[PDB]
Amino acid sequence: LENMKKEMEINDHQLSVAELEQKYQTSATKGLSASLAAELLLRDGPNALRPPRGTPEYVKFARQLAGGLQCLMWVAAAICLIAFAIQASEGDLTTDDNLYLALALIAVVVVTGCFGYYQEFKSTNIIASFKNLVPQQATVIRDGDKFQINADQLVVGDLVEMKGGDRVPADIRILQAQGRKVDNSSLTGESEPQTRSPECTHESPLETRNIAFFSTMCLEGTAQGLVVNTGDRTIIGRIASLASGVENEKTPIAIEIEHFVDIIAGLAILFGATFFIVAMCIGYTFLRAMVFFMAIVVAYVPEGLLATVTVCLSLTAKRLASKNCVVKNLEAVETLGSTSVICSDKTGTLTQNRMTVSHLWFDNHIHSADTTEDQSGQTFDQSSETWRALCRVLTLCNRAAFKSGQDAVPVPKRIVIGDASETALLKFSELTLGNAMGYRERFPKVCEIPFNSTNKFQLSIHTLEDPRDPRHVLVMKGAPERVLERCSSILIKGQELPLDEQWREAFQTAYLSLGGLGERVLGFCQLYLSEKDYPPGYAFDVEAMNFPTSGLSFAGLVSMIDPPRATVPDAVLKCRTAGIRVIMVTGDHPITAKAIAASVGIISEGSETVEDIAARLRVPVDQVNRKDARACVINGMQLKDMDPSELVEALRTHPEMVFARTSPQQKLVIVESCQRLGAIVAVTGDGVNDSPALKKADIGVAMGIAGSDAAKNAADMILLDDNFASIVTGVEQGRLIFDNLKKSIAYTLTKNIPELTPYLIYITVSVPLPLGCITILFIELCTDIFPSVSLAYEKAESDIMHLRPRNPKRDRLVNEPLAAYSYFQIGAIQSFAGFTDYFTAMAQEGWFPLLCVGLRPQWENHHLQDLQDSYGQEWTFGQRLYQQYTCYTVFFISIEMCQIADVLIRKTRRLSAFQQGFFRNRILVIAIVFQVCIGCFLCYCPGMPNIFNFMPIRFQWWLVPMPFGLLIFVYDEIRKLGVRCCPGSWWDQELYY
Amino acid sequence: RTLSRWVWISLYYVAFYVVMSGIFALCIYVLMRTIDPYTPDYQDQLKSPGVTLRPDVQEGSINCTSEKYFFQESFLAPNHTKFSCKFGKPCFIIKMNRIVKFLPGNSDGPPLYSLHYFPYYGKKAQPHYSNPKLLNVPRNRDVVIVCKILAEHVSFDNPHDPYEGKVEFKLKIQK
Repeated sequence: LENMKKEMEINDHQLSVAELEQKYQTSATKGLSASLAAELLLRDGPNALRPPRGTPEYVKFARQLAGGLQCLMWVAAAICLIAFAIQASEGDLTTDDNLYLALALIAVVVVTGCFGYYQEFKSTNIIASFKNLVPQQATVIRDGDKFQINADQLVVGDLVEMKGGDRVPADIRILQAQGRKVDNSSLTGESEPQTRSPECTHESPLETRNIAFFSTMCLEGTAQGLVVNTGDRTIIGRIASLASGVENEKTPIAIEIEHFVDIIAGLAILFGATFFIVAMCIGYTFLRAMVFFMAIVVAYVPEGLLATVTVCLSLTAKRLASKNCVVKNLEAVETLGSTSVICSDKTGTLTQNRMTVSHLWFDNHIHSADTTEDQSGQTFDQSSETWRALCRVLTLCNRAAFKSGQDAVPVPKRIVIGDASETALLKFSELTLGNAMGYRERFPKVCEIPFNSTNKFQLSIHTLEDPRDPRHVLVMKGAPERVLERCSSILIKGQELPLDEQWREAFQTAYLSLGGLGERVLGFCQLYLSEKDYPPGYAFDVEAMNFPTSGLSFAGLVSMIDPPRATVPDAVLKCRTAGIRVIMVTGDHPITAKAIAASVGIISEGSETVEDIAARLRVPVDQVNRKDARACVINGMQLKDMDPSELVEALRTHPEMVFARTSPQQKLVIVESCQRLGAIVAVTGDGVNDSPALKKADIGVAMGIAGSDAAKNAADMILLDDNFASIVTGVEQGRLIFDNLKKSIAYTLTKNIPELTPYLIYITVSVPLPLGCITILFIELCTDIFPSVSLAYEKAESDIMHLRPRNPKRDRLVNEPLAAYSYFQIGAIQSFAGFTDYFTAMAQEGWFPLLCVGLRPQWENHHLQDLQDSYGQEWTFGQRLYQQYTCYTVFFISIEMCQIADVLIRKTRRLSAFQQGFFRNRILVIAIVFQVCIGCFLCYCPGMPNIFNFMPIRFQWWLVPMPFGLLIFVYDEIRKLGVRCCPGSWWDQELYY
Repeated sequence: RTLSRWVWISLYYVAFYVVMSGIFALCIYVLMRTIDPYTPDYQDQLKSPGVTLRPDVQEGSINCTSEKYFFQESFLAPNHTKFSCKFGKPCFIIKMNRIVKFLPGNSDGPPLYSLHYFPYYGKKAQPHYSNPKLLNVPRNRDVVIVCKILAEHVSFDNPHDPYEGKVEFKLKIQK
């Protein structure tokens, strides 16, 4: 399905024209016959993209109700429902119990579902911003008369004609043109117009002059070419089919949770059935034994839990929204904390996407301007005579002009009508020199000979401002070797001097060096036209040379380059420290790509590829060993040729890599290669070129402003800000939470034990039920909720950025050691704290504990009005029931009291409460108070005895569990201490979360 | 999965669950020490007495007469055992739920307590204390009869304990 597209394309571009004609069965001049055009559509079928199959049915909502977890609550709700049904064999009470519970359950599925769904109901939308980029009609030649037709009609074979300002409708073989230039950013990610011509320039079809591609727009000129490729056949539409209908897949957090439900269902079920077989020894039949199995669901399943994790995720997410980091998906909050490798697009992602000057050579010395946006470097030289006379030519011999739109924004930043080179010069001179308009004003421009392709140099004659002269100055610029041929002298400092042979090299010398940088080089010279040959008035003759072209005064050289946003190089190095690998992936050429890699730190100083080594080392390329060359840079042309098992090895082999001149599929290939590796990749990209990649990445981040519509739809996240830094913050926002979530799990789960044990003791001991199903819902739904959520505020026990990425399979979110801790140890202290309160309330009433055993059948027996307590007093049904209802309420409180300790303990895994401070978390302290106040309400406030069977407690009753809460604080406090400092052994490797 | 150490997990739980059950007993046994052998700390639950009947769903002692409360003394161990008093259309014996130091006070439907017993001393203080006829000419129908006790000390709770100072039952003699 998806594979074939991964390979590069294979072409026809140095087929001859007639030949092409005879393949397609088409006429060059006259074009397809209307007849033949139609027949060729039905065979091929339109020139259009297939309705983004994957049409997520609004019904999706329902994907949320299910999941795995919601499934444990549905099973559970449905188990409650079946038990109520099974009751129905008699006369039963479940009218308040079992049906209420199974409702509380499904209601917790539904609700949590709707929350999640809502929040999620904000992001989707890709194929929508992708076909916000489609021409409409086109002008085909058929029979031999042309005619703009609906695009979709176009086929393979037909003659098409494109002029400046159109979209190429389909892939096309250029038969005829001229001056036609095209924009091929869609393929390269690079906007500078490329020339089309009827001869094949090169082997690579992506490279030849003769093919023009769909998803591209003809920039200027005019041209005709034969449709090689229509619809989803074109180079691009392959790239198309290769994305949207991409499959999102599970997150890690989502996976850790489904693992969690796996350990949970694993105990719930194994105690639930074990409560069957024990039951059955005792003297319960199939009837009763079955009842308890399913009864054993609620104690086990934290109802509690789904909503806490979401609130916790939600809460973290609105700290990040404040960070100017938006998050579309709740699950995304964690992810970040796993990203191994980042595949980043260069242009507009890493880089500002712009251009500028670099340095000048004048005065025989190489000069390094400042290329940075908000210009953080140093002013290189203002003093020289040489410099101004250079500054003069740069401002005058220049046709460019800044847009009105602008005086507000800074000079680097404002848009300029003209070619890239001349805008550079204008900005340079605008920034160091003063207003350019001032200068041009001043030295009015008499006559000028525009930059020909021929001359390869542009000149102007200006009347000099110095009023005392207003004579004529000649300024020129253009190919460095063409300027020189052009000179007799050099302005070295202030004076001229004889372009000896020595300065012919020095120059020669600067030229070659600045070339190397991968910088564009221009040459500048000028001439003080002798007044006594050119009278004040004189005609010049841009026509033919009535003035001197030769023996001029070589002024100096200017070059240029390109830099990246500001935060990037830093943003890069944090990541590596994070121990993530960064990989550049660009459409752009290799000199540039590498220079940036070196700037940002993807490539680290004297890291080396094999071709750098060959240089210093003076040696070939072979007798270099590839191994030595940590770094790599691989040009797409070479990438095409390799098998995916040669890609994988490059990928192991090098720690700093640069894939340049890559096509979109290739960007796609790389990302897949990295994933075969089983590494989590983030693709960071701005363009339509980056679409498949982005679509392919575990997480696709798009620059908000710059980013094509296409990358944005493709992407999971968007850096509104363009702020690359945000990517580091994004990676951190997915660790802390991870740990704090375990604390809240440990916290919640602990309570489960004090909740289960009463029921079991009930069936085993034959005592009056200590704690009721309604009581339980107050603890999970109510009291536990603030304190659980409360954990998300907890800080770092250690500098988290310091440790390596978690190995996903090895270190789960919920592991045995949490269960043990929660169930086996802490919990269990809580249970006793609970049971204590039960004996105290009954004992006080007259029912001593010894007499309690085997009572339940008399105590539950509705007909004995008579029940004799230890003292001898007789209690009615109702009166002994109020007493048991009071216990239920006390037990409920016990747990909260014990939960206070559990809260404090759960605030730290390793660290004592003392180093941490259990203190600075304000949210947690609010949970202790907003959970006691709840308890006290359920107990105190009238109505509560009838509605929720909660009875008022005496002051004494509160303090029963207090020895139990204290012991928990202490017990854990001691355990950690003892962890901290045997870090290798036993406490740590059983209890440490 | 410990392939050794289980051992380090066994010695552990045996002298830590151990430790935890010897603290828990610790607190039960403190709590039990602060309660009277003879009377409960809170009588409140039992506050108004209920009425219950036998209808399953003496020598020693002292001859008495219908009279005023017979106080026995304090609720204390140093007088031996506090001396108690004596006493085809089915028979239903009603009785008033004991409660320690309580003094009850006193000084047409289809066809169909003597103070001297109180206070009740409570079982430690009085082992064999004994606490204190629908001849109807309708057979062949299910009658409902509510019997109830009156007094200042006695309250009913229509909404709750229907037992509280009353009964509700449904005889039936089919002959």
